[PDB]
Amino acid sequence: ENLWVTVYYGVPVWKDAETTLFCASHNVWATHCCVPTDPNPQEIVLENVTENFNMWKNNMVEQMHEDIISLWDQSLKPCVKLTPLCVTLNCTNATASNSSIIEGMKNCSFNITTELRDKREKKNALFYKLDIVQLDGNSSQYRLINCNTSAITQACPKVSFEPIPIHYCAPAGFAILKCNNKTFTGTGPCNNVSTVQCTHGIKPVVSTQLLLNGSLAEGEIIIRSENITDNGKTILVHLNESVKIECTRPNNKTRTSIRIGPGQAFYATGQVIGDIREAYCNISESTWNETLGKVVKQLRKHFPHKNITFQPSSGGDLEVTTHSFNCGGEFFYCNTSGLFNSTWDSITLPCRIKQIINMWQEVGRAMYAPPIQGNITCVSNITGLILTRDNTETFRPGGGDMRDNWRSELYKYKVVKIEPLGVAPTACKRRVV
Amino acid sequence: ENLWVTVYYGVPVWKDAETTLFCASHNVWATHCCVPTDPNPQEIVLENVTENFNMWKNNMVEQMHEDIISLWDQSLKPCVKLTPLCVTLNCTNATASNSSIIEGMKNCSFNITTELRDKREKKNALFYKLDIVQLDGNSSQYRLINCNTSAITQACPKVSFEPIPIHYCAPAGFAILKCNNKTFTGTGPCNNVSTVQCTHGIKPVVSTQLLLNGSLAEGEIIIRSENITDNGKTILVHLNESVKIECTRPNNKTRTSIRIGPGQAFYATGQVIGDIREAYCNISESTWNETLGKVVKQLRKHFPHKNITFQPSSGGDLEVTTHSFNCGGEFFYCNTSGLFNSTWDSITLPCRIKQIINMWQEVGRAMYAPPIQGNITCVSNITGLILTRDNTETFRPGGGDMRDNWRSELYKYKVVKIEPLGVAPTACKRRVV
Amino acid sequence: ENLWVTVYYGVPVWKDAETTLFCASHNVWATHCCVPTDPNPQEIVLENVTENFNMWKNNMVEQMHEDIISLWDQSLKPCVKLTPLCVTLNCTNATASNSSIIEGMKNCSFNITTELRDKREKKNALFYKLDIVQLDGNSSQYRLINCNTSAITQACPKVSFEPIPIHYCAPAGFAILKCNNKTFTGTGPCNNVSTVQCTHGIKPVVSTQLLLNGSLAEGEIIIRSENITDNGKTILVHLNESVKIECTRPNNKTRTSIRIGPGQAFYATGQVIGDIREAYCNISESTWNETLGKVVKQLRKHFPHKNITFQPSSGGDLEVTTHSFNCGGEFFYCNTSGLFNSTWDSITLPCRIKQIINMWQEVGRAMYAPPIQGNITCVSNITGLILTRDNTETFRPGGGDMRDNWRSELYKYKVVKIEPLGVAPTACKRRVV
Amino acid sequence: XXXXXXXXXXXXXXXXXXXXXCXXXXXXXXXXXXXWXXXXXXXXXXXXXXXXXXXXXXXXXXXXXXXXXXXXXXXXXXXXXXXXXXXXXXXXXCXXXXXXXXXXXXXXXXXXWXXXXXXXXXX
Amino acid sequence: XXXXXXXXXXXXXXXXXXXCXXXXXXXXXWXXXXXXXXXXXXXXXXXXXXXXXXXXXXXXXXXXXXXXXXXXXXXXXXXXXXCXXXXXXXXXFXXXXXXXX
Amino acid sequence: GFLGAAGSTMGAASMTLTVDTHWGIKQLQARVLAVEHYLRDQQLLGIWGCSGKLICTTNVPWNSTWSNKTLSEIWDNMTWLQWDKEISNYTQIIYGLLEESQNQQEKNETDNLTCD
Amino acid sequence: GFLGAAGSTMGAASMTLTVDTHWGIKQLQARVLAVEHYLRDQQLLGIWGCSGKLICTTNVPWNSTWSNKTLSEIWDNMTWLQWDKEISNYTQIIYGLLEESQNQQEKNETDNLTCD
Amino acid sequence: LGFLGAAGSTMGAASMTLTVQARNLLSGDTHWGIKQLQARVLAVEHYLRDQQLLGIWGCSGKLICTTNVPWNSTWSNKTLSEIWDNMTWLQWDKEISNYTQIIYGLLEESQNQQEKNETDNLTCD
Ligand SMILES: *[C@@H]1O[C@H](CO)[C@@H](O[C@@H]2O[C@H](CO)[C@@H](O[C@@H]3O[C@H](CO)[C@@H](O)[C@H](O)[C@H]3NC(C)=O)[C@H](O)[C@H]2NC(C)=O)[C@H](O)[C@H]1NC(C)=O
Ligand SMILES: *[C@@H]1O[C@H](CO)[C@@H](O[C@@H]2O[C@H](CO)[C@@H](O[C@@H]3O[C@H](CO)[C@@H](O)[C@H](O)[C@@H]3O)[C@H](O)[C@H]2NC(C)=O)[C@H](O)[C@H]1NC(C)=O
Ligand SMILES: *[C@@H]1O[C@H](CO)[C@@H](O)[C@H](O)[C@H]1NC(C)=O
Ligand SMILES: *[C@@H]1O[C@H](CO)[C@@H](O)[C@H](O)[C@H]1NC(C)=O
Ligand SMILES: *[C@@H]1O[C@H](CO)[C@@H](O)[C@H](O)[C@H]1NC(C)=O
Ligand SMILES: *[C@@H]1O[C@H](CO)[C@@H](O)[C@H](O)[C@H]1NC(C)=O
Ligand SMILES: *[C@@H]1O[C@H](CO)[C@@H](O)[C@H](O)[C@H]1NC(C)=O
Ligand SMILES: *[C@@H]1O[C@H](CO)[C@@H](O)[C@H](O)[C@H]1NC(C)=O
Repeated sequence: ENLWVTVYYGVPVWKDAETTLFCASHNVWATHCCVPTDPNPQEIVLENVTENFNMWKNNMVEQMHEDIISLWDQSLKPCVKLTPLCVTLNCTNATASNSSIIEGMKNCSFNITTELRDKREKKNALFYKLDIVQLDGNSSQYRLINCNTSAITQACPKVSFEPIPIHYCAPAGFAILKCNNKTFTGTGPCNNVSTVQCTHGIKPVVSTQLLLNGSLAEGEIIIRSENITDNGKTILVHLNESVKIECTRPNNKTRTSIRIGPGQAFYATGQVIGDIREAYCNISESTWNETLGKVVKQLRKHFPHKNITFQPSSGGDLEVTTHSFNCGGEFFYCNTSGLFNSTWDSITLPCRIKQIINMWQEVGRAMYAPPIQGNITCVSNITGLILTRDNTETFRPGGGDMRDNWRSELYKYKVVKIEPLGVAPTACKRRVV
Repeated sequence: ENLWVTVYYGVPVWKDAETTLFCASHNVWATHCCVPTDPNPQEIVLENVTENFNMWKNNMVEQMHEDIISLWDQSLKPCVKLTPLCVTLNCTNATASNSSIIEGMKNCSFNITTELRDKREKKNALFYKLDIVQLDGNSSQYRLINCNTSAITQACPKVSFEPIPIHYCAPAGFAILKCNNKTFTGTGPCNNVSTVQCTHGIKPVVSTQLLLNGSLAEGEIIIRSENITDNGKTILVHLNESVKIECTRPNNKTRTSIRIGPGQAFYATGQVIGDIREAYCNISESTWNETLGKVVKQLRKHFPHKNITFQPSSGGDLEVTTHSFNCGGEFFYCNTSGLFNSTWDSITLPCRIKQIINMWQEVGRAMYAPPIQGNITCVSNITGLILTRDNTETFRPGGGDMRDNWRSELYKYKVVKIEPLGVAPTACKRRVV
Repeated sequence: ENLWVTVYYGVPVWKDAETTLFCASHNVWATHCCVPTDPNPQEIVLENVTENFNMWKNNMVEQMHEDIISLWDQSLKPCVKLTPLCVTLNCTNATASNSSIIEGMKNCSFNITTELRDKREKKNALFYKLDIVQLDGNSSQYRLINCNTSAITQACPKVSFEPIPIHYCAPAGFAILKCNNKTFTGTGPCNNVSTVQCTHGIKPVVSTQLLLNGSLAEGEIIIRSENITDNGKTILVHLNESVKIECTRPNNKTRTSIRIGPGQAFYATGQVIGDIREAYCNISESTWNETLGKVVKQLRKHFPHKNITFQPSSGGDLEVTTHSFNCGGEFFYCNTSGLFNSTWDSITLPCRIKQIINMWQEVGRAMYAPPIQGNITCVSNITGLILTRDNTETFRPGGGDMRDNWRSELYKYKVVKIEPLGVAPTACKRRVV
Repeated sequence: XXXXXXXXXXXXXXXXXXXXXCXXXXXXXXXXXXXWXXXXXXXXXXXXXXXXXXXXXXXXXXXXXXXXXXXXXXXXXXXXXXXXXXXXXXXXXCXXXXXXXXXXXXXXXXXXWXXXXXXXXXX
Repeated sequence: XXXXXXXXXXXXXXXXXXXCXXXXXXXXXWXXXXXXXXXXXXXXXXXXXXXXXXXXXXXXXXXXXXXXXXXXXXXXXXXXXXCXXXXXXXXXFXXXXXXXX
Repeated sequence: GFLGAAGSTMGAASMTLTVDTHWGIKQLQARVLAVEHYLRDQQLLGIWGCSGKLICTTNVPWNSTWSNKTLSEIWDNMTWLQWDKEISNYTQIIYGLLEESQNQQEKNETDNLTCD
Repeated sequence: GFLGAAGSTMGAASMTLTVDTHWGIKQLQARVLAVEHYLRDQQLLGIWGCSGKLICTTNVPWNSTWSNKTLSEIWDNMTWLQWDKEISNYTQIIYGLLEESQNQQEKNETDNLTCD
Repeated sequence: LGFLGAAGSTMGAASMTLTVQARNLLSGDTHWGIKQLQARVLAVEHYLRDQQLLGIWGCSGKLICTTNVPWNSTWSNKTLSEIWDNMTWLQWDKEISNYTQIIYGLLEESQNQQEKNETDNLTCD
């Protein structure tokens, strides 16, 4: 008799939801994710609010992955295809500057048409062994890797693909909640939650083994896993201190150009002047050793009273066995086996270069990365590992999903839908009589 | 003064309208028409309402036609285009058994470009004559029927085209009126009109001459012409009893996969193991004879003279002269001259098989039907005949374009727009305080 | 005082704006502008309203430009590619009847692939030398001018590009203001303004030095410029009386058809019989002298110095130095030097013909205009000139960015956004209600 | 029903021309496809055919020494070879062999083997 | 034309299979010279079990792959199973198995 | 239900007044169109001063030329479908008058005279 | 401050209650849906009798079935979020009743029209 | 009389065209289809933003409404007989253009107080 319904609108209620977020920020990323950010965005704090976050069930990572594929597709689509180069290649291990043999960069000749369809001539280019497939036993004849069963297209030399930081912003009706607990695992409730309209910027950096150029953990090293115990799960290790890695391709490369069709051309590698090592990376010992000891101190809280060993990855192709870097079209696939070798002033990792790449495992569409003239020096800040487990337990720096590289920063954010309607008890009837 | 204007909202008034209907709901059908329908749809009888229906002018049919084509083209778009097959073929005698020559088949050899551009290889496959044209004459050189017009897209090998019922649904603000008069017959006023939001579900069957797996007439056989008197219209005879038809292709086509490009292959028949007959269909004799007799009984009401003659179809392309239909993915063209031959235990009709299909005409496009392994049997309901008319009247199993197949099902539905506002005079003037 | 804020909705005010405009009505323009026009256009005179117009900053011209480029590009997509023709050509002297020398055209033999991947056929076609580039010195080897640049495509013979009036219409929430001052002259306040739903209909006629088929000035000849003093800008002279210009190609052309590739066809010139002067335009002498005299008298109001001299274009690209237009589907490039040689029954302009056109100055595309059989005549209305200023003073036919020929029609229209909400004080207060 | 005799070039000289034929009872000489299946000692038989089509097919193994031969009016499958070596010992079997026909449109199944014979062509 | 061989090595009194992998194989079928001087078909119509084949028999032609299996598990099953196909020219008949089991 | 009593007289019927790319484009067109129709009707009821009501009366008199029938036949011997056809040629006239009356009422409410 | 001042008493609500091809499709869908969600809430408020209001008092009583807690337990808790979850399974009951209540009010007004 | 008819008429006279302006805010092959949908969606958004803005200060459903916000003379020290008479809405919009969103922030605040004062305080009465 004294308990009546009252209708309210705009009450701060939210629910977990999946929607489409948009980007805010001479290169592809700036061209597509061209919307400006709010300068000085105002963050607010929800007093006495606890919420559940789950980084491995967070659909923003899935969204990010899809948008990356979409952008690269649009970006690469309007460029020169290399179908005309899938001809028999007559190859020998000739060198441009080496009085001897470099055991790579083979000199391949082939018959290709020019600007005229009725004219075909012999052209020469140098190729990496990783990009070349032998046609038969002891044969001098080769084909490009990824021609058989798949297409090859050149990367667009006109536009860069830079890791510019991008913020993701909510559409109207939605809000992004953020976890501000410095030691939060991404596996449960967070008791300090703030709300923003946009996430912090995330650089779309791609790597295969080691996590580069992200934020650092506040507080101590944070070990995050969907399970920890399960040997089927990747354990992300987020460092609170960075380690500098300096990589280089010390040699001076030049280029040639093979015209293919009415307004198209292939960028081919020409003479290379320099040293024997194709590439290598500089890692200091004291920092690496301390970094691992710190990781171990934290692993011991999950895996106490036992010894552990770090070993090289078990196998597979380069994308899952080596550390991949994008320092330009001269893509690096570096051997970290001498890095992950320990039981519980500097070192060099040897590194190789590859030009025909099945990025994202989309093997039906390989990209050809044009050569870069001159030499390359690139550096990066390592922030973490995508390390996976299996007395003594073994830790292997194996590969993982590309999404594993984004969960490490998106773990603190969640998307929720605002639900403004609800009712509450009162003790009144409607005043219309 | 009296007689004041009163505004009403929610008034049960509608006007004829044309809008976009929803398709609603590895198979192409429902690959995009993925919206579940109301599991408990309602139908509302409108007492004392008579509406004018006209199936021959029904926009729902026209819209369905466009949806069928669009879905079809979208389905075929993402797979191999058979362009490297515009080559000169040898097409020599296909032989079998005790030195028998297969009447409809040739063994065609050709030089295919393969995926590596410097190679050419001799490949061969067994083809139907209906898909091949003679070059010159008195010569072994042959070509496919395409190239003359355009390229053929190979049907995507993983896509099923088996029809499912589709219920068209009106958007909010629109409604579909349904005619429930048992003898409505095509056009005119219909009493006993009911309102529905979605149609009963129509299978997108694409046969000609004999309609398959449609709804069945509930009362007497309905002639349903646009103009019975003028012999320039399609007559859609809707039967109230289904005639059982069974179709068989009593042989196993083996397959050869010919690589034609970088991730593409063409499928073609290797060998045919089984009977010699390409295909056949049969209908019970008593059923057919009685059914045809029942149809003439009703035709005599429009043509009151005791001399009705049925004759085989006129000349032209197989798509119009034969009973064309999709049987398990295979394309049959059956000779119905054995059915439509009369004056007023089973009949077996020979059937032809064809692989390059120009569905819905279109002309600028064609589809290649890959051979299907295993033997094929189909059972179906003949639910309506398509007749054209040529005292002593002659009818033939002729027909119009594919729209007629849907006119035969959508005949009871009309789309109207709801107009909830209106005015009328009253005794009360607005009270102004 | 005792005043309070009153809020009004439906206030008749507006702001300068840029929005999306839509277009109202085998013809490409008609096909795209499928939206019907208003059969009874309304206009509202904004009595006691003045407004600022600026034709040089008018965003409607940019939109018209973009819509035209877009339509042009879209129209030509589903058509024949001529890229298979980038082959060596012989291009020897062509013979017409008993004329062994034709200065404008050569007979080019070539190696072309037909619908089959079989031996190429030897074909011959006549080409205008303006579209042919010699491959080396003292050589018989020739190429199409746009090969080794970009793809060349052929316009479909089925589509007409004949200009039809185009009506630009405002979306809801927007309006178009029209200036009704006969002497407005491009910029500044207009003291007689009316509104329209859509523009009057502008034919998208493409030309260079002379403007064709526009509306004539309401008053005397109007000389418009963004800045008279500044010699870096186009002067648009808008005539009040037209000059009749007759253009002819007095030859009966015979066309052939060469199948190119698997279903496509190349249209090419077979033979030309007729008056081999190829083309000309006929302009009455006295009309031109009266027109020039009147323009100069008005020019002298901007340029008080006596003896201003008119000269021919100083040089540069054909598309700038010559008068170009579409006459019956053919593309004319006429010599106007005879029109500009003074300080002030007919005269003629010799004229050349081209088939491969980099229309809109975008080199990435090139259209091949199929040859037109028989002979061509057209009569156009010269309604304004494109002139630039360079001792007295001198003028020459100028160039332009293909906005100038549309600014000349859109100069009187402006787009404004409607802003219905605003406030003003009143004697009343909300009180209690 | 079409039982057939064994055949071999019995008592042939070594490295000398030799020939044999397998008479088939209850058979047309032109009984659709027909072939030899003279599997060599410890090896697979070479292809051959002497079909109703007046065929004379042979595997490359036959070089230019051996060939299929037309069956006799007695329906005796026949074959011969120049300079037959004593080394080429075989079972000398005849058969309704696989690949004895193009079989563009095969049906059911069939086989026949006649009977084996010694074929050493020694001395 | 291509050929490949099983090379015997079959288990006796156990389920077992002969196998081939010829590059040019097409519609390949099996037979075995298990006795006397003739091979009995194991398969016909490529891999389909031959008429009067052991009920326990099976086959798996698959381009350059083949098998001739049986669950019969006969002791001392020294069936010299072999593959044949017209392949590239004439016919490719692999000796394949010798003493099998 | 939804169109229940559509064939009933207007009086009787007063009882029921209380009652992937191309696919993407069609769906967006359907959604946009539905919104536009909704808003047009709400805007029109708003401008006439009938917001939130199913039954709304105004100060606009019915003209003698608008069918020239009596209420005793209009409400009792005609359906809404028939009525709508009977006066369809006055639709815009009536709507304009309704808008004018409401606007005049609103102007009267903020006059300098009275109001206070 | 969207969802700002979350937590505390229900009365904390105070007055804080104040509110290329594929890319083009995603953006049109996002905008259209934002509009549809807005309009559905406005339609729902309208059917319940709430038009231009943040807070409406209705004629629907509470059932012990939905909540057997008193007025000293609800509101006085420093939340609403958990409470909304506790009775989430009755949302459709309360909403249906709110519509029924308004329908009865509309009917009562309809049959008792005030006329000049 | 028509859309923007009498735009140059006085502020007062123009009040009789509020009903016209209010009705011209709503309307009656690939990339192009998107351009047209974007234009239609935006027109709807503008309409709704204005309705929400009008509604937030309690004027939903009316073309003309009053509030409890006083007119500060700093905004326009002219009387009613001076602005409603010899001045147009276009001129007025320019005259007080600086207070764009000043007035609106005030309208929102006065309504917030009006609603606050009707919430709990003297409610159920
Ligand atoms: C719950 O999450 C909140 C959001 O991250 C935390 O609030 C932030 O605390 C920071 C300090 O710890 C503030 O920044 C700095 O504050 C110091 C105070 O002494 C200033 O000198 C610094 O200049 C200032 N930094 C800068 C760049 O100006 C953040 O501004 C503040 N953020 C917000 C939105 O309020 C809470 O501390 C956290 N609570 C718990 C228990 O972790
Ligand atoms: C300026 O306007 C004039 C008309 O006022 C345009 O002339 C017209 O041009 C078209 C296309 O060249 C002619 O159409 C053709 O007519 C023949 C029959 O004579 C028909 O067989 C063709 O299929 C085609 O329809 C049209 O007849 C002609 N009009 C006149 C009176 O001659 C002129 O082209 C416009 N100038 C410019 C630069 O756009
Ligand atoms: C190339 O090598 C020279 C050696 O002196 C060094 O100075 C330069 O920085 C290097 N550049 C790059 C891009 O690696
Ligand atoms: C072009 O050359 C061919 C060569 O056979 C000749 O037949 C044709 O008449 C020539 N055409 C002209 C216009 O000179
Ligand atoms: C192809 O080009 C050669 C160039 O010498 C010429 O001799 C030959 O006739 C041409 N063939 C065709 C089909 O034009
Ligand atoms: C959170 O708890 C503190 C305790 O002192 C109180 O002052 C504050 O108002 C509370 N805030 C919310 C949103 O409940
Ligand atoms: C313009 O001013 C004159 C002055 O007499 C007036 O009569 C006329 O109505 C005004 N125009 C408008 C649109 O109000
Ligand atoms: C009038 O407006 C000015 C604007 O800055 C403000 O400072 C002043 O306080 C206002 N006076 C009032 C609201 O009485």
